[PDB]
Amino acid sequence: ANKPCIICVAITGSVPTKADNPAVPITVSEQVESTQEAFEAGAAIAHCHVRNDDGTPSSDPDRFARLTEGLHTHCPGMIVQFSTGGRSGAGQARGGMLPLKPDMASLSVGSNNFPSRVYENPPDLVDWLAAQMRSYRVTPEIEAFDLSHILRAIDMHGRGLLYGKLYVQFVMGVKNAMPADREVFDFYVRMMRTRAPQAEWCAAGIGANQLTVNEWAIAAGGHTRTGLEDNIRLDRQTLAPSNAALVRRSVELCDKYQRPVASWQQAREILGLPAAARN
Amino acid sequence: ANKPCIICVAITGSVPTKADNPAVPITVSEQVESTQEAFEAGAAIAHCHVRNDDGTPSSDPDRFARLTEGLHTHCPGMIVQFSTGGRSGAGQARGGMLPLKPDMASLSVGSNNFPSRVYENPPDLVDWLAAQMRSYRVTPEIEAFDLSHILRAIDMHGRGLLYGKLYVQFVMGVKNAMPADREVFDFYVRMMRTRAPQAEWCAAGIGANQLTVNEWAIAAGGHTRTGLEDNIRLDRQTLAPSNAALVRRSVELCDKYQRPVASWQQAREILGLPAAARN
Ligand SMILES: [Cl-]
Ligand SMILES: [Cl-]
Ligand SMILES: [Cl-]
Ligand SMILES: [Cl-]
Ligand SMILES: [Zn+2]
Ligand SMILES: [Zn+2]
Ligand SMILES: [Zn+2]
Ligand SMILES: [Zn+2]
Repeated sequence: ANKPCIICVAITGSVPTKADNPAVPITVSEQVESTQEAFEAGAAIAHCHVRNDDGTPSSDPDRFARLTEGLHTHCPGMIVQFSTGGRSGAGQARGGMLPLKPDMASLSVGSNNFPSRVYENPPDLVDWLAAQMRSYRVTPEIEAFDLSHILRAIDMHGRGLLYGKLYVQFVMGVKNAMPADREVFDFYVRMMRTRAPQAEWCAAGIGANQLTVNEWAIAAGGHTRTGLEDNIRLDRQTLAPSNAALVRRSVELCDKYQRPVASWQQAREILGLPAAARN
Repeated sequence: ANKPCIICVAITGSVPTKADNPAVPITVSEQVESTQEAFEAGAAIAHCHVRNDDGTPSSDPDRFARLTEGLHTHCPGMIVQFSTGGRSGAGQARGGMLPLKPDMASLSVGSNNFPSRVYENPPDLVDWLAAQMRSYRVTPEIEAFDLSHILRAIDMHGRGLLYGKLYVQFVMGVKNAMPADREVFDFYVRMMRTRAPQAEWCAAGIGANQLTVNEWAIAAGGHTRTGLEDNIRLDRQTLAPSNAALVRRSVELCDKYQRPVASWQQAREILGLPAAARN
């Protein structure tokens, strides 16, 4: 394509533990180190959650602040994207980190099932989170778990609800949500190209679908995500030894399709972000 | 097509009240009368909720039993479909009417947003409701509020989770869910035709989209739903005077597209139901 490809690394998430894979970074220091390697390997965006030291989920703003400072000092220029995840926190707590003014924050605009629960995003919460992102000038990345979420995001964006330039992530392979289905993927891409041609998109696959969805996205001209949050293995059994190892796989696919890996500067420009991180 | 078209009437729902439109049937007697007229007008399936006398939502099995007896005596042969709706009840209460052995029951297999809330269908509840429908030999009608729900239903059906023959309803126009979008509709139809060619489908539109979605479904060879549950008006302002009036609109569209209105006998055969109601 020669079009640069933005690789996002989803470093930790809310679910995986060191019992699942010893490579999962849990503490801030672990996260900074893991993220730096990933940055070096080609990731331009860090998609961040925080944890308690024991690995349990957290939404604590002070932990986000600590992580951010580490990323700003060790990964200068890298785009810092905070989760507002529903497995990491509940209600308005899910937006308590927003006043820190990250570059970006992931945002669900719909609800859907998850492996063991409803992933709840009530309309009032969606609207509140979106308003906070307008206030603090935080560009959302929309985490679209189903088709109507893509359409909703497009409508919202046109209506001014979503700060900045529209960036939609197709999340595929989550149990009880949307599987990694190639025909659906192509329809998703069609919706973006036809209904939101000025917007950007990416795609993320879970588990064994991570690498496959990377390939789909990269070959189709979009952007993509990888990392331990989404997948802890290299095949049916083999554990992935780092976030960076997963990034390198994505990089190889960029090479295969003759697309440069977007630098953090390119990624900022593509996504309509400030040229330098705030704060 | 000359293919018969099954018209379902959604008589009451959980939301509309007599304050919204005086034609909404609330009590069992009202419901039987309204349903009979609709039956006479061409509806083969009654999609039923029950209410307290004051119009508030209910899941009471005894009220379902009463309604069923009325429909069996006044609308003999008509297919009786019970709601397991999340606005009418919570948790396993949403399946408490199933032991009455209706012909069918509506079932959500995913979650999604609604006008003012998350429409919660946790995976454990979906699985429980499905198991109850297997036990009691109640054929589900899948209420698909988004694309992944259609795919999930197809997968479930192939795996034996869904009793009887697969029947999927595309529900379009619910605020914060999936809008009535023609391109999505055509994709939905493609999924059914290609992924589940032995299955049947229908489509239902909310509000001002009711008539439009009727036309889309009827012209495309599928089946459809109408009724006061889904829409209380005939245009921007004019109230619909009965469930039957809404059915007649659907019938006109069948005439337009040269499709006969399925008799209740045809509908039973198409949907793989017993030739006569149990009990
Ligand atoms: Cl879960
Ligand atoms: Cl490596
Ligand atoms: Cl609601
Ligand atoms: Cl009429
Ligand atoms: Zn995340
Ligand atoms: Zn800083
Ligand atoms: Zn209903
Ligand atoms: Zn009976």
